[PDB]
Amino acid sequence: IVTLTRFVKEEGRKARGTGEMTQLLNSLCTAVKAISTAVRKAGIAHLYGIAGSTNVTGDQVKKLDVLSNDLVINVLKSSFATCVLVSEEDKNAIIVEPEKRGKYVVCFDPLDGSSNIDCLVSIGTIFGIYRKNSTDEPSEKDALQPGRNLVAAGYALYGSATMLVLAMVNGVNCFMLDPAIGEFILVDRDVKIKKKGSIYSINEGYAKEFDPAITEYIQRKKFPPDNSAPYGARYVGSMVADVHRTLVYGGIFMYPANKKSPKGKLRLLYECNPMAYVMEKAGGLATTGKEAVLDIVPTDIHQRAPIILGSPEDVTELLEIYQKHA
Amino acid sequence: IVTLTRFVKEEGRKARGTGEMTQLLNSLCTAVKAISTAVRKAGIAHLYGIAGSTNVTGDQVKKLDVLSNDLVINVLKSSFATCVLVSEEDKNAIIVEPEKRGKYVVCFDPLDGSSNIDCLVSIGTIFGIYRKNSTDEPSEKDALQPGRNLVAAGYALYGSATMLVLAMVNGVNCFMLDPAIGEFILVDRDVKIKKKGSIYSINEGYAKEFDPAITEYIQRKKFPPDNSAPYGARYVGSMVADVHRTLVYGGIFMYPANKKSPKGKLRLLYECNPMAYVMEKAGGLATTGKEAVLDIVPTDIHQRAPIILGSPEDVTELLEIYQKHA
Amino acid sequence: IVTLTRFVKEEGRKARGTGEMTQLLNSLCTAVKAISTAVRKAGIAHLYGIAGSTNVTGDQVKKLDVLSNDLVINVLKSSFATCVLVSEEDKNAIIVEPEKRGKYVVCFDPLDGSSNIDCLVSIGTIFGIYRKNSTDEPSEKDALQPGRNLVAAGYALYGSATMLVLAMVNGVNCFMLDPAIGEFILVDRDVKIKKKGSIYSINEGYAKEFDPAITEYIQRKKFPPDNSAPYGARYVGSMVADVHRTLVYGGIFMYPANKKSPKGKLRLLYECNPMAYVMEKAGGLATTGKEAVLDIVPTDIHQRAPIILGSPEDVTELLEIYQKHA
Amino acid sequence: IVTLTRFVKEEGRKARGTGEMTQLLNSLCTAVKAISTAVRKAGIAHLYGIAGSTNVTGDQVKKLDVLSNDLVINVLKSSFATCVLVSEEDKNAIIVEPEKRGKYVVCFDPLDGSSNIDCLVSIGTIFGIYRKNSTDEPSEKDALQPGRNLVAAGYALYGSATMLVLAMVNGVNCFMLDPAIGEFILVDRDVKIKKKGSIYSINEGYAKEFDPAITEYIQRKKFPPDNSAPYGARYVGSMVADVHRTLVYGGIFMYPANKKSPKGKLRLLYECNPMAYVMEKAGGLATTGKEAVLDIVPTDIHQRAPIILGSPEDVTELLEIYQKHA
Ligand SMILES: Nc1ncnc2c1ncn2[C@@H]1O[C@H](COP(=O)(O)O)[C@@H](O)[C@H]1O
Ligand SMILES: Nc1ncnc2c1ncn2[C@@H]1O[C@H](COP(=O)(O)O)[C@@H](O)[C@H]1O
Ligand SMILES: Nc1ncnc2c1ncn2[C@@H]1O[C@H](COP(=O)(O)O)[C@@H](O)[C@H]1O
Ligand SMILES: Nc1ncnc2c1ncn2[C@@H]1O[C@H](COP(=O)(O)O)[C@@H](O)[C@H]1O
Ligand SMILES: O=P(O)(O)OC[C@H]1O[C@](O)(CO)[C@@H](O)[C@@H]1O
Ligand SMILES: O=P(O)(O)OC[C@H]1O[C@](O)(CO)[C@@H](O)[C@@H]1O
Ligand SMILES: O=P(O)(O)OC[C@H]1O[C@](O)(CO)[C@@H](O)[C@@H]1O
Ligand SMILES: O=P(O)(O)OC[C@H]1O[C@](O)(CO)[C@@H](O)[C@@H]1O
Ligand SMILES: [Mg+2]
Ligand SMILES: [Mg+2]
Ligand SMILES: [Mg+2]
Ligand SMILES: [Mg+2]
Ligand SMILES: [Mg+2]
Ligand SMILES: [Mg+2]
Ligand SMILES: [Mg+2]
Ligand SMILES: [Mg+2]
Ligand SMILES: [Mg+2]
Ligand SMILES: [Mg+2]
Ligand SMILES: [Mg+2]
Ligand SMILES: [Mg+2]
Repeated sequence: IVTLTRFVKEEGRKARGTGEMTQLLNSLCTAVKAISTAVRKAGIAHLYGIAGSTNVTGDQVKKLDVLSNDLVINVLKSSFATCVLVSEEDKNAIIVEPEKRGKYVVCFDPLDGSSNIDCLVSIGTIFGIYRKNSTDEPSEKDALQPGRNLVAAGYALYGSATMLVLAMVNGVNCFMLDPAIGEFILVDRDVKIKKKGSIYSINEGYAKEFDPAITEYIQRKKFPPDNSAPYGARYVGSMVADVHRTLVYGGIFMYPANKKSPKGKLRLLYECNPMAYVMEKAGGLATTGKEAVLDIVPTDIHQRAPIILGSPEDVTELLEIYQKHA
Repeated sequence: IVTLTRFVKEEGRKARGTGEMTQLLNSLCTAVKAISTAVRKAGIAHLYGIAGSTNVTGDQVKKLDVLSNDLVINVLKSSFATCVLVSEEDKNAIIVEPEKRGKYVVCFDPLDGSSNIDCLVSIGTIFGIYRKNSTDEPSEKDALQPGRNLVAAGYALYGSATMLVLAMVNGVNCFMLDPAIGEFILVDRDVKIKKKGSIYSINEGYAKEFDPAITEYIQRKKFPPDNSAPYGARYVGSMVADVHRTLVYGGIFMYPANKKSPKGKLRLLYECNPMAYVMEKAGGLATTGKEAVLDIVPTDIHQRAPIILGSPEDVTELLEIYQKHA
Repeated sequence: IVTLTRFVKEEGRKARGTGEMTQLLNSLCTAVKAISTAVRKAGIAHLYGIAGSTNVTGDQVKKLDVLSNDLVINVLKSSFATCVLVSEEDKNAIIVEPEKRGKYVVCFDPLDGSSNIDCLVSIGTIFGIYRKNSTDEPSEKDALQPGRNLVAAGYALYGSATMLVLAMVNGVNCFMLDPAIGEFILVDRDVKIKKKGSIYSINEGYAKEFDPAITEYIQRKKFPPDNSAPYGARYVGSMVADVHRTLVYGGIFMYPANKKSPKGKLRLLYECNPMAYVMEKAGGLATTGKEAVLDIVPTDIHQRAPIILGSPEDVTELLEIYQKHA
Repeated sequence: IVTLTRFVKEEGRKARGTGEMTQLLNSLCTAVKAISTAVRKAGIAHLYGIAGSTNVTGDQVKKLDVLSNDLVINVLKSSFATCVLVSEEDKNAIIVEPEKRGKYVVCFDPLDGSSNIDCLVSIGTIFGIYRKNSTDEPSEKDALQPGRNLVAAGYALYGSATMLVLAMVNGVNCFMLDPAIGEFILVDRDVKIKKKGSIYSINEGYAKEFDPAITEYIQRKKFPPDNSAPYGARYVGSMVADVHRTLVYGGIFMYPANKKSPKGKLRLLYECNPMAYVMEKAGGLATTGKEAVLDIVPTDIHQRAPIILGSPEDVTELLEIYQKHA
């Protein structure tokens, strides 16, 4: 019955919004559809395999990384709502030219999941939207804000279906793409994560490098102290994919710092922050183990951060272990 | 350039085949396309949520389980090539009626991945094809054969793309579905798995129940004895999904027996056997830890079995640990 | 390169428009896509065959007539831009409720071509947009304006491809629907009709009822006075279809009054007016034979009118014959 | 419920056929789907506009003409059922190479409707299938047979929907393409044309060149002798399109010889013959005005012929006028 487009427009009314934010969200979706479609046939269009350059964070980049980076920059440019872009794949910040310039700042991972592209596992797109407070000209700085300033955030999952997850001050709603008429249809409204769950998601290959808090916690998941049944384990290897299962199943997801990565591996602007926002707006929690992720003031558009999120009873348990070892 | 249909037909020539096996493979694909399509929009068509009955193996069944079971039975019936069907969801064997009866025996998991349906993670279809040796009437027995008698086997993956993996005596080929013209297009011909890999896939929540061989092996993956870097870890929760990554990445996949499941959890006819066939035809190995899976003579259409597969240097390593503890 | 959505938005800028007119045009397209899709498979979804009621103009109505009437009313309602609707299929005017009310008046033939639905010949949608001048409450009257007040007009053709033809004060542009990503892509910008053409389109079965001007004109088409080759003849039976060929080929289209239909058969609000607007904005002409169609002040939302349009040298020729017989 | 593929296979059984004819029909459909898809987006893929060469019959050829010619030759080649091809666009006959050679002879208009390509009006594909009687090597001669030897014939219509019309000795059935799963679904089984109808289809621009029989007949359509209401008139300009409306509506279609075209304009092998077969198998009639079309022995693969077909009471009426003037 309800399309995204109806929903967003109506929300926009309720908010009295002028319309900038709404064209912006519509430009984005269209971008997502464009990607879903490329993605569902990459091999036939021979989009697997690398393009060439490595990237600021040392990521080998491949043709899909680029193709989807471009659609997006380009669709945001032409939205006429954004003055500053931030891309996984882009070394410095993109300052939109004046004629198309607006007052929104959008950070994004055009394609998360690089590992799983070739083996056809779920992939996605991550984005965050901040509003330019400042009055100086639109420099890079304007994209250095703590997540708590996010006005909107979400991700697209290209899993067994394509889905858009969007979250704003009100709450979280899930829309699915009808491949048939090319429109997103709302399927879940105002979702909330379970208070406690059954699954722990973490890459255990790093067992060697984990700190003693994570180590203990994992142990506690596998040998419950109280005899309850033990937690099940899932790690896909795509954040968007693991985070999503966690939103709708409950449980907890983990990419904490390690001996060799004091700040963990995920990127704070365009990975960590959006997900923690979503998680919190759904009734989730999202910490580094020492601080809430949204409260970190960024000093590099490309910086990394530890991320632990999901059901709040589950997250809490780890935080207490963390303090214990303090 | 090359469609499935061209390929199969040509193979059929090279084989001098009469044509039964080829209509059979074509009936199947069509079934897969039918499913992919339902699947990419289940939520819009409201196919998430359960149907009602539990199943012989105690599986909660849900609407997609059924919808895809039916398309398939029905498309195989009408292939005119099969005399005996075996379904995850079907209590006893389906004996095809004479008028449509043929000489092939097909076992199948219409939908593997039940956990991940609601969270939109990759799902698939598994199948095996045996040829009826016997001359008695077509009873259930005829589907009790060791995998080594498989004439064809494979799976469909509904991941970020839909893909058909088919394997016959010659070798393994991968085809992808062009959503646009509704035909499968061959993308990889005569694939082979790497001899040794970087990833171990297993549900570690069972850490408590593993035997001492698996335990040691996991330990050896996380703390290499020789200082090489440690293996990475992936478990999606969909066999088809994990097995596929393993075929194209190398590495190893594991659902071994545990303290509470002496024979492991995966089903030998319609899960274990096809995958081990594929794996071996690709240059893989597939054991219970004590015997090759294909060599087990089945005595129940619905029986379970331990399954360890993937790169042969990787599989070997575990077998030696297994013998060690012998 | 350019989507509809980019185009319209940009036009809207150039026009300084507040945004109402632009959400309105976007709501409409979406409606068109919805229809194209139903239409390309009506038979499979069993949309051929009648619904039940006859209609104000005595039209037998059938399931597609309804299905597309509804999508449209509903998508216009929710546009939040329109206060008064006019439907082929609707007896009296639809007054939008206040909460969704806007300042646009849209008349429309949800589905033109009824004859050719069952035989799968081209069908289309016609629409006109007027802006409410008045300050009284939004009654029906507000949709009684001469075409010259149209702020926008066009049609969708579901021919061998789906196409959107839109025309505003600037000129005419053609967009095509990419079935694949579900977006309209501009293919022809700022089109203009040829000054004189080779084709006459008219239903000659009415030969008996034509007046002496049309009769003479047809004769002159078949036996040129100057020996030039004779004009070719096309009548599909779908106005949208015939009018479109005429825009891009040149020539002339005819549904003039007859002995038994003093005012011809096509409906002025939602058929005649949009087409004449398009035609004129493309450099065409559009007369009853006695007056320009756009200049007629309507007194019934459902009234009929003669319509002759196309290349201006061609139209002129008939007008002179018309005056001759004056 | 029923797909083409089920239908054809079953028919094939009833016929005891070996299977050649059935792979052949399946190869063809696939070709049709390929075309429908190109066609529904030609403009976006920029397939409008000419390729270059003129053709044996003096036809300006354009990119779609070629693209669809190729898919088809190629898909028939690889069917392994055909030894001799005949193309609108091909100067001499295509003799299939031995390795792929079979025993069927297929004549075809890869794309009928050239006029209406640019204006997006309905277009189609026409084909005829003959079986090679002869024992000499497969030369061109083998495609010179009277239509009565056709074992199968039909056309694809890319109208507001794509449809396959197939006719064999049994009768005629209509299938529609589900754009969504890419399979043809049977919608009308064993169709029959009305005995008498309301519509005459002919290009009246040739009024000057018609003979006295056609002239009188048209006159009789416009001024009934008995006062019945007069017939309506439709000519789209695409044979496939006009012929189809005639099959399902009744009436009559006309491209008779004229003063300047003693043998009319349509091509006997790949246009005239298939349509007359269909028409007759549906309970239709199909004459030149002097002889049945199917009974003409062809002497040039590219020859032309007059064609008059449709409801038998309607066709008869003209034949009597023809004899009258004898
Ligand atoms: N479509 C919308 N959905 C939710 N909030 C909106 C929308 N449009 C405007 N707003 C609210 O109004 C603010 C400014 O939007 P804008 O009017 O484009 O500047 C945003 O930060 C939103 O919180
Ligand atoms: N399309 C095909 N692809 C591969 N092998 C085939 C094919 N058709 C027939 N064969 C071989 O011939 C055997 C019998 O097939 P059939 O002729 O249908 O009984 C199969 O076990 C295949 O090994
Ligand atoms: N997207 C647009 N395209 C063309 N003209 C527009 C557009 N938006 C606004 N306008 C012009 O501004 C007028 C009022 O539009 P609105 O601002 O919605 O009331 C219309 O009559 C148009 O002529
Ligand atoms: N699928 C089919 N549908 C209708 N007739 C068929 C079919 N297959 C075979 N036949 C009949 O058998 C003849 C030879 O076909 P084949 O067995 O391929 O040589 C044809 O002329 C048909 O009349
Ligand atoms: O393989 P690793 O080191 O566990 O990291 C995987 C992570 O990296 C990412 O590809 C982002 O770079 C995520 O999608 C995923 O969660
Ligand atoms: O959650 P578990 O117990 O690890 O089992 C998951 C397995 O079960 C299955 O759903 C098959 O029943 C597989 O797809 C998957 O590998
Ligand atoms: O069959 P007639 O009387 O010529 O009218 C056909 C016309 O009627 C319509 O269906 C509109 O009612 C047009 O699409 C078409 O041009
Ligand atoms: O424009 P004409 O001379 O009437 O011929 C149109 C005919 O030519 C064709 O394009 C075939 O060449 C047919 O589709 C159509 O019926
Ligand atoms: Mg990267
Ligand atoms: Mg990325
Ligand atoms: Mg990423
Ligand atoms: Mg189950
Ligand atoms: Mg299953
Ligand atoms: Mg399973
Ligand atoms: Mg009507
Ligand atoms: Mg209508
Ligand atoms: Mg109409
Ligand atoms: Mg030609
Ligand atoms: Mg042609
Ligand atoms: Mg033709």
